[PDB]
Amino acid sequence: LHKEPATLIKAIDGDTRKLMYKGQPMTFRDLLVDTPEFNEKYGPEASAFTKKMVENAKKIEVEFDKGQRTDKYGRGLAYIYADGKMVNEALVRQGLAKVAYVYKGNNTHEQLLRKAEAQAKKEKLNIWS
Ligand SMILES: Cc1cn([C@H]2C[C@H](OP(=O)(O)O)[C@@H](COP(=O)(O)O)O2)c(=O)[nH]c1=O
Ligand SMILES: [Ca+2]
Repeated sequence: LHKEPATLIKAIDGDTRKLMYKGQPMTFRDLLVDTPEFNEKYGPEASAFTKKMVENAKKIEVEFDKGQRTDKYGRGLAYIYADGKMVNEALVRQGLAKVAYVYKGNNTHEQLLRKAEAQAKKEKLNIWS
């Protein structure tokens, strides 16, 4: 897997954001996670956490996995990094997302995220509180 450049266009919610990738605007959906919708418990906190993480970053990167790069809704599917720190993992570690949507061929960082989730749970963070 390799990281590619991208620029924030706009935060949307916990696990989605608009980025410009290869000079084109695209909604990205975070691989391997599920944040609550804004209208749900921990939804706003999830949205706020990622927004801050990406808006504060000097460098956003996208990392496609080995399988599908686009979902059925035309969203990019990737691991997103903000100054070297993976947003997908950070959300899980804070108990602001669950490991979810783990399809074969796009699950390279599954164990890593599961590791993060187990630690969030032990700490009973946010969603596990
Ligand atoms: C994360 C992810 C979601 N999706 C699809 C599954 C769900 O379709 P359905 O809505 O039909 O169940 C939807 C959930 O996205 P949200 O969690 O953003 O709603 O996105 C993929 O197809 N691939 C993925 O890697
Ligand atoms: Ca969601």
